[PDB]
Amino acid sequence: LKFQCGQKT
Amino acid sequence: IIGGEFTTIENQPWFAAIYRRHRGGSVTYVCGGSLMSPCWVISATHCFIDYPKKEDYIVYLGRSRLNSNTQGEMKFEVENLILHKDYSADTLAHHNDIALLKIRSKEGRCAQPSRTIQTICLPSMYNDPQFGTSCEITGFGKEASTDYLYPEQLKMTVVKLISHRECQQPHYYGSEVTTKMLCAADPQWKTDACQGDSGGPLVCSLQGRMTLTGIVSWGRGCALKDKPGVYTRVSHFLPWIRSHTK
Ligand SMILES: C[C@@H]1CCCC[C@@H]1Oc1cccc(-c2nc3cc(C(N)=[NH2+])c(F)cc3[nH]2)c1[O-]
Repeated sequence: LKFQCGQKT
Repeated sequence: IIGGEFTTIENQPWFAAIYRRHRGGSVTYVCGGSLMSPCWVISATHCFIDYPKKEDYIVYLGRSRLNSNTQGEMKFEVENLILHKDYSADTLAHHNDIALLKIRSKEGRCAQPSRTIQTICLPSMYNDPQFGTSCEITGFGKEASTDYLYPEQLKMTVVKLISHRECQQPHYYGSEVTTKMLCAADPQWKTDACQGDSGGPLVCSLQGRMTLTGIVSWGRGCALKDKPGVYTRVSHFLPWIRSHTK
């Protein structure tokens, strides 16, 4: 989607 | 990484692999790095100092293997290579060992978010986890000090931050370690970062976020008792990072 620092999915 | 587990980039989606092109046809691995924002990767100046010709480096994001391709990977050229003025190496330590690479794909774009490509968070000014915190390090570095080849599969391990008092004990590193560095080791000196892991991330959760607390910089040997790995203390370089990432 967009970057969300620190998030692994 | 000595010890650790083999992993995939989904587990470390901010990890960037930096390679160098040779005349003759080979591309070799240089260092690891971390994606801080769409167009910027942070690593260590000692990884480039000796050959600061930006045109010869290639940066890949979304890579789980060293020399084979991973589906989803992105390749970038280094548009800008910013080394730290005041970087210095002595008999062991590297001072102000931090560098910034601005990346550009052949289509003119920066990184795009995916399940294998994510940025890591920066800490706030001089804010660090407390010693005793478990943090993870990742890389394609040696698995044993005597190896002369790097693993093909990405590895990761967990190490704990130790205090400056403990690291600066004469039988550890004495005054070679400064306040601008951080030390981390395995309680049992079983796992650690090693050659080839330089430039990569030391990630710890800080204030609820997985934060880039350190950059793998140096260490005497790998997984040696009383010889912790030393990392550049990112929290102390925020003004510098901002200065070039604005
Ligand atoms: C300086 C050149 C630049 C191009 C190729 C990599 C090489 O960089 C290096 C050359 C020799 C050793 C290292 C190195 N030793 C290291 C030792 C440790 C450790 N904690 N035990 C580490 F984490 C990273 C290291 N990186 C290293 O990063």
